[PDB]
Amino acid sequence: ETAMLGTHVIWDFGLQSSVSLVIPWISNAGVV
Amino acid sequence: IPAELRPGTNQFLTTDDGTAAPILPGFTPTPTIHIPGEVHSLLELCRVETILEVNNTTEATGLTRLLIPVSSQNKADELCAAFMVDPGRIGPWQSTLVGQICRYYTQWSGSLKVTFMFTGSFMATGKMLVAYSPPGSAQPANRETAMLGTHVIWDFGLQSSVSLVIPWISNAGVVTLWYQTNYVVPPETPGEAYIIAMGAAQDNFTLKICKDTDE
Amino acid sequence: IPAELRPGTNQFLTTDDGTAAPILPGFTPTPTIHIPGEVHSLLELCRVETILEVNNTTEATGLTRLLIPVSSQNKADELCAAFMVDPGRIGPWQSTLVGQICRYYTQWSGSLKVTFMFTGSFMATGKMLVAYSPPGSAQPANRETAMLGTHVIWDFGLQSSVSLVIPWISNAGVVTLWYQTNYVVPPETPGEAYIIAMGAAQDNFTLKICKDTDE
Amino acid sequence: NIVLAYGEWPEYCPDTDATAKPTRPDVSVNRFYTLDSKMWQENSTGWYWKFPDVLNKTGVFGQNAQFHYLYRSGFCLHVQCNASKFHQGALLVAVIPEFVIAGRGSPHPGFTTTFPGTTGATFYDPYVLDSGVPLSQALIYPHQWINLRTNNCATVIVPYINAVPFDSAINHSNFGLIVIPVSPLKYSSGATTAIPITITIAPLNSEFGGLRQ
Amino acid sequence: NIVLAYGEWPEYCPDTDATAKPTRPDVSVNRFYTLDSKMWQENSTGWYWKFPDVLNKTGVFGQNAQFHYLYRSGFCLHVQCNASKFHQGALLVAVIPEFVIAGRGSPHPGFTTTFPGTTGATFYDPYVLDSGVPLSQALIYPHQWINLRTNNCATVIVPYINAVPFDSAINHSNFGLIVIPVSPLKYSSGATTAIPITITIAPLNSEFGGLRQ
Amino acid sequence: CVVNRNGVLETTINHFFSRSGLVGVVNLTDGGTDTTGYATWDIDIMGFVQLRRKCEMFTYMRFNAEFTFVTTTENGGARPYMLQYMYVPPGAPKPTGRDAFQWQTATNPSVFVKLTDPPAQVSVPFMSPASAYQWFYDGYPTNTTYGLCPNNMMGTFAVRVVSREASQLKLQTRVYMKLKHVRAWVPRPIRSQPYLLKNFPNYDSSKITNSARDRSSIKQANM
Amino acid sequence: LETTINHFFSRSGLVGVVNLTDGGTDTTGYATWDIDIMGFVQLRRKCEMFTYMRFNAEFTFVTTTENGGARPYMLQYMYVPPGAPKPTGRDAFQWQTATNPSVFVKLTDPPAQVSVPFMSPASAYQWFYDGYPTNTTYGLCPNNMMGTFAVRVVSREASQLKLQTRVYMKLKHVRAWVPRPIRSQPYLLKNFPNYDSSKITNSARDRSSIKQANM
Repeated sequence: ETAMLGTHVIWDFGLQSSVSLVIPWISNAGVV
Repeated sequence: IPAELRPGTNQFLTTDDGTAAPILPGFTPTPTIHIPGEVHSLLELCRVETILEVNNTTEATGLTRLLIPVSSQNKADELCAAFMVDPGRIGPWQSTLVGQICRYYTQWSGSLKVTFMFTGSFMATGKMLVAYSPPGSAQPANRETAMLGTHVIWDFGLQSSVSLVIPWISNAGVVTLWYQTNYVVPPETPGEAYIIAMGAAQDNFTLKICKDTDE
Repeated sequence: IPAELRPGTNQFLTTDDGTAAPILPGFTPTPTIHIPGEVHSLLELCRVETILEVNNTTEATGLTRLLIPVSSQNKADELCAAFMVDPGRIGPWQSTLVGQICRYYTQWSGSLKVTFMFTGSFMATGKMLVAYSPPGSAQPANRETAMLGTHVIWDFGLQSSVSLVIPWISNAGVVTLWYQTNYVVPPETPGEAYIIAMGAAQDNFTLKICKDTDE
Repeated sequence: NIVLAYGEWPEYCPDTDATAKPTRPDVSVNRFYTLDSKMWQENSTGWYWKFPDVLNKTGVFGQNAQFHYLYRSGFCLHVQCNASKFHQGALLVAVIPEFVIAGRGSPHPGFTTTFPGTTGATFYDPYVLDSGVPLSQALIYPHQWINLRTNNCATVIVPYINAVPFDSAINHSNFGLIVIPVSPLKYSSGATTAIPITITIAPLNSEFGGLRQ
Repeated sequence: NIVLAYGEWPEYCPDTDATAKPTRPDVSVNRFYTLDSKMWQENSTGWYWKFPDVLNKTGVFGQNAQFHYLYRSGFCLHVQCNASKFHQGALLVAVIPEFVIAGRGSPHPGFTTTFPGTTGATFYDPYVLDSGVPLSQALIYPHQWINLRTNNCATVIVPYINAVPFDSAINHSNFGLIVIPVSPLKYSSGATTAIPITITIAPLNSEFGGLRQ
Repeated sequence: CVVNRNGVLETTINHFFSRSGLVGVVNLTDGGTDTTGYATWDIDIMGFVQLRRKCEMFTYMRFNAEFTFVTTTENGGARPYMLQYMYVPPGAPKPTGRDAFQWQTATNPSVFVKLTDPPAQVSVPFMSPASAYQWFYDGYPTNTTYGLCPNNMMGTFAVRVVSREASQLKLQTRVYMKLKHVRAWVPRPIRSQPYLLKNFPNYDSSKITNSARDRSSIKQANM
Repeated sequence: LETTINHFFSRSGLVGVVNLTDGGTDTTGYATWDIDIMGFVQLRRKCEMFTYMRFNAEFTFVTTTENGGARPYMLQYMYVPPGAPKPTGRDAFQWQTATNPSVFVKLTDPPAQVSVPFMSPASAYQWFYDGYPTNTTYGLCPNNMMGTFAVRVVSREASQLKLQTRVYMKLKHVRAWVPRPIRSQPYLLKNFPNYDSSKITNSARDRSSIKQANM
C-alpha cells in the first residue's frame, strides 16, 4: 500500500508480456 | 350577489382538485439543485430487465433459485425449463420489477421480452431451443411440436446471451427451453453450468386503474 | 348561481390573507410626513456593529464585562482571550444586536465580521495575533499552531483597530487572541489597558422560519 | 470626520398648514453655545443632556423658545475632551431620540432627573442606560467614539425627528446626548486627575410660531 | 465498454453560495488508487465497499478529506478479475447510492460493519443485499456483468449524487460498490482455487473547502 | 451544512408583525342582578410581553388593525344567542350598563353575530391625531404624569348579548389582532431587564440581570 | 397519464389517528402528532422505492365524538414548525404564541383543511441516509422534520368530550429522483431496515418442478 502511493505500474500477464519503467536521473540510490 | 347551494356542498371527497389555505405565507423553501436520476413516471421502471426466479422449487433456498441448471448428464430433447409469461400473477414474475409495480394498476397490456444468458466455461459448446407458445395453447410435449412455433436456435459457442420478444400479453403464454444438442465439454472442465433469465416490458406497455398492493 | 362549499369554510386560520370589513368608512387618517429613519427590514439591523461581552465571567459585575483586559505582567504567547463565533447560541453573542434578533428566526446562514479596538495610551506599543479556526477544529493550544491558520498580526502603534471577517457560519468556529509581543510602556505610563470587541453580520446574511424569542 | 444623523442635512418645513408665517431667526440665535466642562475622573459614570432643554433660559434661544408655542429645529453637536498623551480611555457619544429616564427600585423620577437643565445629570446605572436598555447595543444611534489615543472631538449633526412637525420646546424634549466612559480613565501618579469635556451647540434651522406677551 | 451512471459526466459546482474559494486539487490526488485483491472462492458470498470511506486515511486523498469539512467528488470504478478459460461464473457489479446496512435478527450493526474501510466487508445474506431488498431487482442501479466466458473488466463512472452540494467525507458515505457472485465458481480439480478481484479508483472532479489545523 | 442563502421576504418589517395572536381576554357572566352583563376592553398592544418587546424595538409606528372575536361558553356548547360587539371611538363615552343608552348611539359601529356563526371579523384604521404612534414620549401632557401620550387611543369594544330578560350565559371573548401595513421609523435596542409596570420603563435596579450567561474563564471557548 | 410520478402519490389517505379524552384532572385534554409518512406500511413501501423526494402536503382533520353526535364545540388545530417547542398542557403558554399558525373550526363545520410547504433544510427529503449525525445513531437524518398539530378544544371549564381526530395527507408536486428496488422482507421497526434474517421469506411462491408451467 505504501508502494502503491509512488510511481507504480500495474502490469498484468494476459494482456502484456513485457513492461518497461523509466527511472529519472540517477547520479553516483533508488530502489525498484 | 345571489347564490344557490347545489347538492354536494360540505363533503370531503378524496381525489379532489380543490386548493387549501397555505399555513405559512411568505415562506420560501430551499431552492432545488441538479440531482441525477429524476424518475418522471413509473413506466420507465418496468422496462429495466431484472432477474427472474425460474427455479422457484422447494429445495432451492437462496441465490440458487435465480439460476436454471444445465447439466451434461441430460440427453437431447429433454426440456431444461419452462415457465409462463404472466407479469402480475404468481410465479417467476413475482421477483421482477415489471411484476411488482403491477400488483398495483389493475389492468395492463403490452409487449415484453425475456433475455437469457449462459454462465458456463469458455470451452463448452452446445445448443438450446427457445420456443414461445401463444396464450391459447398449452406447453408443447415434444421438441418437434415446439419447433413449429416461434423458436430460436440459440447456441453456446457463438453467442452467450439471446433474447426473445413476447408479443402482446394481457391480464397466458408459455415459453420453454429445450435441449437441441447435449452439453459438450473438453477434458478437465466441469460439466454443469447455469442460465439466468431476465425480463422487462417493451415501449408499448401501459397500465390502468390504480389499486393497493397485496404485499 | 350555483355554488358548492369545499372543506374548510368556517375556519379562522391565522396567517391568512382575507380582508376584513372596515368599521369606519369615509374616515381619512392623518397624512404622513417625512420622519428620518424608516427601517424597511430587520436585516439592516443585524449589520450594525455592537459591543460583545467577551469577559462574561463571574466577578465582572457591570461595564467591566464589555472589556478584554490587557496587562503588562503577561509574557509572550499567553492567550489574552478566546470566544466562539455563535450568533444565536449562549455566550458573548447574546448581548449583541445580531444575536438578539436571531432568537427569533429559527435558521440563519451568512458571513460575519468581528472588529477589535485598543484602548491604551498613545505611548504604548505591542502586537497581538488574531486567529480564526474553522468550525470543525477546536481552539489552538499553542501560538505556533494558531499562526498556521487565518491569523492577523495586529500591532498597537500603527493601527488602533483591526477587523477580521468570519466566512459562512451556520446554526462552531473559535476566534482567539494571542500575545505576539509583550506590552511595552515608557516610564510614568500605566501598564494595563483594555480591548473592546464588536461584531455584526455581512451582506449575505439571511434568516428563515419565524419563532418567538426565549427572552 | 463628522457623523450625520440618519443622512438628512435638516431643512425647513415644507408647505405645512396653519402657517399662511413662522419666524426664521438669523445668526443672533444660530451662534455657538458653549456649555460647562464636565470633569471626567476614574470613578465617573456618564452624563446626559436633554434637547432643547439645555438651551432654554439661555440667551436669545431662551427668550424665543419660552415665548413661542410652536418649535422646530435641528442641531450641530461638538463634544471635545482635552487630554495629554499619558491618559487613556474611551467615550461613547450617542444621540438617543425620545430618551426616557425610567425610574428605579421596583417610584417615578423627579423633574430635575429627567429635565436636568444646562448642568446635565449623571447616570446611576450606565450599563442599562437608566432605562432597562443595554449599552451593548447602544450603537444603533448616531454615535462616534472618542478614543484618547486616536482623536479628541466628535461631531454629530441631528435633524428634527418627530411625528408632529411643530411641538412646544418646554414640555417635549426631542432627543438626548449621552457621553458614557465605556473604558475607565487611568493615569500614572503626577498627571492631572480630572479631564474636562466641553460641548458646543449650534442650532441650524430653527423656527418659531405664535408669540406670547 | 463503460457504464455511465445516470448519464452525467460529473462536473464542478455551479455558482453556489458560501464559496466566494474551494481548492481544486491536481493529479497528485487524481491518480489510480489500486486496492487489495479479494480472493473469490466456491463458498464466497460477496463484498461491498463504501465511498469515500475506502480512500480515507490513504495517500493525498486521506490528508485532504480528513482536514476539510466540505467535500464533493465523482469517481471512476474499474473492477477486474483474472481467470483462465477453465473457470466459470458471473459477478454483479453495481453502484448503490445511500446503501444502508440494515441489521439482522428481529440489534443495530457495528461501526466496522457499515464503515468497513479499505478491506471491505462481506455479505451475510446476499439474496436480500443485507437490507431486506432483493438482489433480483438490483439491476436498477448502474451495473455491469462480469461473465467469465465473455469479459473480465467492468467500468462504472459515478457522479456526485446528493441533496446537498457539499457534505463531510467522514460522516456521510454517498454510495456503495457491491460485487456479488450470482452464479458460483466451479472448476475441475487441478486449477487455481482462488481467483483475485482487483479494483482501481480514480477521482475525477474532487473539491475541498475549509482547512483545519 | 447549509450552503445556500435563505429568503429575504421573511425578514421584512411587514412580515415581522404579520400574524395574528391573542391580545386580550374578557368575561361577561350574564345573569341576575349582582352581575353586570357587559365587558369592555381598552385597545392596547402593550398587554403581553411578547408583542411589547417587539414593538419597543422602534419608536414611531403606523399601522392598521383587524380584529377577530372567538367567543365560547364556559363548557363549549354554543346555542344560538345574538351578541353585540360595539366600537367606541376615542372621544366617545363607554357604556355604563347592559341597558344603557350608549348601546343605541348610531355613531358607535356595532356588529350583530350569533354564537353559532363563524367569528366576527372587522378592521380598524389608523386612529391617531399625529402621523405615527409613539411608544416613547419624553415629555409632559401639560410624578405619575411623565411619559404619557394620549395620541395612542384606539377605543373599546364592550361585548354584550342582545336579549330582553337576562339569559344565564357565562361567555369568554378572545380578541385576536392582526397588524397590517406596518411602518417603523427609528430603531432602538431590545430590552434586557424584565418588566415591572405596564406603561413605564421601570427595571428594579437592586438586581441588574446580565445580558450574557457566565462561563468559567475568559480563555476557554467552551460555555 | 395514470402511471406518472404525480398520480402515483396523488390521492389522500389516512396517515394518523389521535385521541383527546377531555374532562377532569387525571386526563390531559390535548393530543399531539409528529408528522411522518412512514407510519403505515402502504405509504412506506411506496416512498421507499425512491431515495430523494420533494413535495408539498395538505391536511384534512376529520373529528367525530365517541358516538357521533356533534354538538358545536370550538376546536384549535395548531401547527408547531420544526425548531419550536410542543405544548405541555391544555392551558400552557404555547397555545398563545402567535408564530404557531392555529385554526379555529367547530365540530359541526366541514373539516378544517390546510396546506404545509416543503420544510427541509436540504433540497430533498432523504429516506435512506448512510451516515451519522455527529448503535442507535446510525441512519438518522434530522432534515425530515415537519412539525406537530396539537389538537385542543377551546373552552374554559373542562367540557367532557371524548374526540378522535383522523388526519388525511395529500402529496402534491411530487418529484422523485433515484429509484431502488421494492422491499420483499417484512418490516421489523419503524425507522430502520431490519429484516429478521433467521427467516428469509422468498419473493416467489413455490411450484412442484421446474419443467411444469402450471403453478
